[PDB]
Amino acid sequence: RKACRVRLTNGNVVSAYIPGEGHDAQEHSIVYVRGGRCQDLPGVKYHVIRGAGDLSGVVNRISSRSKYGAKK
Amino acid sequence: PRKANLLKSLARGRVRTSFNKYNLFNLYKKGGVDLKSKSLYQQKWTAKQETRAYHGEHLTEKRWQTVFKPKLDSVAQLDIKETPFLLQTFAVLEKRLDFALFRAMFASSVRQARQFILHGNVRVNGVKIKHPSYTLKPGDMFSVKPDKVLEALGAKKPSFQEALKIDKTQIVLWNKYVKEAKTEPKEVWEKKLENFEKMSDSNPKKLQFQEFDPKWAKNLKYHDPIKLSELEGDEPKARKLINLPWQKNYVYGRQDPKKPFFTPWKPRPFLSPFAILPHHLEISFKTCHAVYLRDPVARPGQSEVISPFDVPVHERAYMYYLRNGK
Amino acid sequence: TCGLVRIRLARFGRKNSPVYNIVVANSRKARDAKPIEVLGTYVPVPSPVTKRELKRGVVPIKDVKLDFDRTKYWIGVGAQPSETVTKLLRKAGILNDAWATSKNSRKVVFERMETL
Amino acid sequence: FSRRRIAYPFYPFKKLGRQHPKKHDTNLKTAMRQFLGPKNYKGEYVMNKYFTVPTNHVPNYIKPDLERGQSLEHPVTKKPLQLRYDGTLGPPPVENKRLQNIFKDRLLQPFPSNPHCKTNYVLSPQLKQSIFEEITVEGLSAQQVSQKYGLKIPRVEAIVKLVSVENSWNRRNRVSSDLKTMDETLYRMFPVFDSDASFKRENLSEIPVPQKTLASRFLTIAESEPFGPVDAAHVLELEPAVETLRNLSTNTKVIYGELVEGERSQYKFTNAKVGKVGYRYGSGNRDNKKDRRIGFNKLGQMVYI
Amino acid sequence: TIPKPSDQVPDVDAFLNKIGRNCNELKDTFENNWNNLFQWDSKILKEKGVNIQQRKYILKQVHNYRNNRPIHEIKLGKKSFFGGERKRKAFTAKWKAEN
Amino acid sequence: GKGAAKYGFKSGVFPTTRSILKSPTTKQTDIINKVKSPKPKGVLGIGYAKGVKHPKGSHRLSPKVNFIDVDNLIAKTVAEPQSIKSSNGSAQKVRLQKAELRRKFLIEAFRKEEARLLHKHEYLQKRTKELEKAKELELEKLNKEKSSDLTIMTLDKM
RNA sequence: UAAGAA
RNA sequence: UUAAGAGUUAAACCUAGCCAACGAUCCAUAAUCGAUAAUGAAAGUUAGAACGAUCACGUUGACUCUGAAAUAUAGUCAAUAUCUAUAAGAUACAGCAGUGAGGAAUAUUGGACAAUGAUCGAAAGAUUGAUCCAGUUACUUAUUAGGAUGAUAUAUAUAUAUAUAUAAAUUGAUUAAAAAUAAAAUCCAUAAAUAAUUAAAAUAAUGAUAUUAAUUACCAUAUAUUUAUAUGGAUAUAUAUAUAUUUUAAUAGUCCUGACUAAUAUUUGUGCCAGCAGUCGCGGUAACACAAAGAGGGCGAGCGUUAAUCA
Ligand SMILES: [Mg+2]
Ligand SMILES: [Mg+2]
Ligand SMILES: [Mg+2]
Ligand SMILES: [Mg+2]
Ligand SMILES: [Mg+2]
Ligand SMILES: [Mg+2]
Ligand SMILES: [Mg+2]
Ligand SMILES: [Mg+2]
Ligand SMILES: [Mg+2]
Ligand SMILES: [Mg+2]
Ligand SMILES: [Mg+2]
Ligand SMILES: [Mg+2]
Ligand SMILES: [Mg+2]
Ligand SMILES: [Mg+2]
Ligand SMILES: [Mg+2]
Ligand SMILES: [Mg+2]
Ligand SMILES: [Mg+2]
Ligand SMILES: [Mg+2]
Ligand SMILES: [Mg+2]
Ligand SMILES: [Mg+2]
Ligand SMILES: [Mg+2]
Ligand SMILES: [Mg+2]
Ligand SMILES: [Mg+2]
Ligand SMILES: [Mg+2]
Repeated sequence: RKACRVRLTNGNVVSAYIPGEGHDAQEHSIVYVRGGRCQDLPGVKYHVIRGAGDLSGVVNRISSRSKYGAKK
Repeated sequence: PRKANLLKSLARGRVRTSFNKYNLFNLYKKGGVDLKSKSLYQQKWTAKQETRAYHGEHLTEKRWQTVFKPKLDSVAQLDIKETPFLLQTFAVLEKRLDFALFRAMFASSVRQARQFILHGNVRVNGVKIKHPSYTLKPGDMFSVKPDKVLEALGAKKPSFQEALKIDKTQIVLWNKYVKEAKTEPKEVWEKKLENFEKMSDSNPKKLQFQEFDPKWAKNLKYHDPIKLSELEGDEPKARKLINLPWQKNYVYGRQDPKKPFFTPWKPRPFLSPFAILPHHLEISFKTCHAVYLRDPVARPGQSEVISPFDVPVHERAYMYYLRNGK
Repeated sequence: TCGLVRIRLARFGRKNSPVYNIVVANSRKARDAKPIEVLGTYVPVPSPVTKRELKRGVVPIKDVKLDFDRTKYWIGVGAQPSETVTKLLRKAGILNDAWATSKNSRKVVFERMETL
Repeated sequence: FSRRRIAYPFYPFKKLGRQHPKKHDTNLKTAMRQFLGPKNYKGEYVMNKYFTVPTNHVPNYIKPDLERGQSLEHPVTKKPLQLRYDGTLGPPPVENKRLQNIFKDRLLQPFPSNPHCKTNYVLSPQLKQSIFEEITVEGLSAQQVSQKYGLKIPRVEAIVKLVSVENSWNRRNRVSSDLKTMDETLYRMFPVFDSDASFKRENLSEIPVPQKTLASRFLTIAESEPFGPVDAAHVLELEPAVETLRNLSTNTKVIYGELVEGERSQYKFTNAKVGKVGYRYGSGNRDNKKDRRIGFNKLGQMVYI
Repeated sequence: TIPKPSDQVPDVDAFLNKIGRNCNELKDTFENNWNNLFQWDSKILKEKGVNIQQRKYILKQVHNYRNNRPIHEIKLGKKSFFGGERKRKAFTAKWKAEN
Repeated sequence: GKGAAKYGFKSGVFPTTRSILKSPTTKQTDIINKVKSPKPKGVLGIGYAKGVKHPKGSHRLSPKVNFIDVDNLIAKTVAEPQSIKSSNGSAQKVRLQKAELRRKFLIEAFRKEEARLLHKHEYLQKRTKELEKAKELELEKLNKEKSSDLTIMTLDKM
């Protein structure tokens, strides 16, 4: 499972799941974090938003594009 | 409003507020709404699906949920059969102008009624109303432009090309009949009288007939064959070139090709299955006027909300819309 | 206008659709603040008249609701009407021509008529 | 349990067998074609029972259950037809017994699944003229016209107004030939209201059911007390139900303003009372809310109340 | 009605010169006609190219002339020499120091 | 907005209606007699008892109610010119017309308020004495022996 | 005018 | 002392009281409320953005003058931070625009005082970033965003069940497997445009909005009570006058289809991987759950999702 530790602007450091088939997250990347846990990963209680910040939308996404930051 | 999409799908089989032929078949083959073997949610969903397909389909779900009323209105007779209270589930839509026009039979559909309203062809007790959501109160007289009503209720006006091809076929059949009559008038008279015997008096021709001579076949005249290629594009020519006993000096369906309907006016096909006289309107067809008497009510054994679905379906739909589908 | 107590119009309604309360207000409070009293309503848009009814000769109607007895009380104790309210009250018969001005100062086609 | 259910006909029809690779057909389409019958060169379905309007004041409503979905008839002799194995239309091998003895109530039932929807009765022009003459000339009150002809009073008043409009239109030669043909073909489609019949005349003792009564309330009283409609009306704090029928069968000071030449409008001042007149302060704003109040101007323009 | 040209205001040019507010540049849009000055309404002036303030001022002064009231130039109020009240203390402080 | 149900479902508020006459008048004998009545004592007492002394700097009795004499109120609030007239000038005429209109309206308001208060008292007395009869008629009409009462079991002796 | 479900 | 009570503030004398486990004192947190909004069957709960009511503050603190009322957005002194004019100076945008920062996130350095108010003036009038309009923004709510008809194309031959043949016939499939009356074509509209007028917001006059709304499809008038036929100005034509009298459409996303939970017409790729997931859970070669095609079910100028409130 692809995850990342993220320090938020309010100072809290959280573990966020990275959804989608492939991601381009790397140290010092700017991300946007919403609620929603990864059920099978204990301690990871947040999701990263695909298509926002430095995290690109899923490549060659056809279905549910809005959930994965993909353009038509 | 919703964009009309697949309103007449045979596979879906939803019944619409429309005199459409496909709508007629959907109504015919329906039977009843099957509620057996279904959970309560599935029953309510099926009921909502069918009944909203009929009652006010062009309204969005959220707008319909806003205009839905839990109140159901009925009359008690002071002077026995059970009052179907829950057929009033969609009574509130019946005071809308677009539904009043359809129930008055001034439009072929609620959709056509909306368009007739939006194009300025409708009036409510004098004043032109261009808003289908307009709601009538008891006693309000509304009216439609008679040409719009005649077009909604009449048959489609054919184009020149189609009418010309039809008239070519008319000529061919007339000539074939004339040849058959001329060659062997004995058998033709025999068949004519036998058919007159077979048919019912309901036909006007039987009453007129109630009201051999070799000279008869001498009156029948062939009709010259027409080729449309040379006759194409000239309506004044084809008008004078067609002369038949039934249609005289005009191409088929276009006696006066400046009116918006089949010009020798005949009712639209498949009109009788949907010809229903409402209990909450008085309709004058000569003037294309109507009066909205009252909001529809339920009385013992009857509901004035015209619908093709039984009381259980409306019960389930009412349960759906009471709780917003919870 | 002058004085602490003033009869004026307070704006209500939507943009491009003004309606007004005729109100007795403190001179300092905001135009749309809750006043001392709401004396009536005023719709500045005339009631539409049909073209045939214009041929008949009706005049469009501007609707004013008003508590006459209380308005006379407020005029009595010294409240000062505004210019628009002064026009409204002069044509209602509450105030006479002494409240007219030089700019506002003619043949009468109709006469102020009171009905029940 | 629920799945998608393609709305196949509930009655037997011949389904597609082997199909030519390029037919590209559906069973629903074949069912519709069999229901409709052959289409003319004129785009007509003469063989379908419902294609043509009736003419004898007996509506031709659908009966897919009585007739087993067999909608075809000979247009001239009106005798039933069926589709034989060879693709021709001929007489049924056996005659239906459900299509001759049809309950008279069923003939006025537009929809086979809703017994409670029935068509209304058209009034003959003679009866409408009679009612118009009675109300307008002889000055008979609408109550006694309603009783005489067995018609609800709002219907009587609507008839009066509609006949007045018809009289104007006839005086102006505005009723064209097409309108008269349409009116008379529509009039011959519906049953004719009969004043004399007891079951065809409208019930004249209907009152709205108000919310107050709808709740069931019960009173325990001595075993022999009389308790009539008036006592019941007293208990529920309502007028008795007979005064409701009786009442259903049946000042402010204003000042118009001085108009002078050149003034485009007049002022009328309606007397009111402080504490009841005005636009209230801090009233609920619904313009951004789902129940925002929409009204219509005296010119029929949609406005925001 | 169209009033009478007076000896104080013979020509439309005289009228414009008397009312002032730099409407002297607006002498061309009129054809120097008394009728044009006294019949053109707000919409006509707007079409001709008169700005909002100019046409409103002209209509006011035309009305005054119609009802026999003087048409002498009312000047638009100006700020004080020491700025407006909100900026007066700062301006006077800097002005007295610099002089 | 369910609170609006408490006020006839009217959303928003009006300013409270001011009273034209801010104290009871002299032509209102009910209030005058009520205030000038003996004051009760005991559990519902109003004031200091016979032997109890009130605080040193306080007043034993509530302040004296000052009833309005509407004739005097008019006389002092709006008096007419004691000089016969001056009748010159233009603005002087305008001011004279305005003053007489204001004065007329103010007397009319004061006296109509007086009349309305006294009329209200008369109407309320009539309403009380009409209800006190309707109620007694109803109670007695529920005393006419009904024949059906013979079917209600009774044990009057016990 | 008070519905439950996994 | 105050207009005025009171350990309110100052002074003196006394008495020994006062509050507190039904929660004192202390600490933290927070502007408060409604005939306002949300929600619910309701009691209630939530919000306190908008509309209105009340309070407090105008960079921070104390004091003073005037005043009926001020610790005033005033003045004095001090603190903080900037500008210059370098002074017992000025400024402090929580007024309107606007900028930077912080943030997931909240707009024009707009027009007019025409209307309603407010200030000054005897008036004429002047001023008004109040206010009224417009701009930006699906943030919210409406209304519109096209109806009727429509399964073929060629041939040949006062009646009417027209009948023969030759072509073709997209995706899926071989019949209850459909996509689909959906397309296309046909008929008839209206919007927009184009021209003519053109009210109302305001009158004594003044209109920012404003390329106004609305109406008429050449223009009037003359009678009927919107539909009419007439009289007269247009109108090119052909040859004053028979004639007609602008043009004219159609533009939807987004989620989902194992159960909860509406979605049966099936297929392909992957193979406890890649991934999905609100809960149960799915994925190990036969995946209705992953990624997709076909078909299907919702809601719809929105749909989903996260954060929250109520139930
Ligand atoms: Mg998904
Ligand atoms: Mg003054
Ligand atoms: Mg299901
Ligand atoms: Mg000056
Ligand atoms: Mg003391
Ligand atoms: Mg002390
Ligand atoms: Mg505590
Ligand atoms: Mg705080
Ligand atoms: Mg709170
Ligand atoms: Mg607020
Ligand atoms: Mg705010
Ligand atoms: Mg302060
Ligand atoms: Mg600041
Ligand atoms: Mg401070
Ligand atoms: Mg600012
Ligand atoms: Mg930032
Ligand atoms: Mg102004
Ligand atoms: Mg400005
Ligand atoms: Mg294929
Ligand atoms: Mg597979
Ligand atoms: Mg799933
Ligand atoms: Mg999937
Ligand atoms: Mg698909
Ligand atoms: Mg919307």
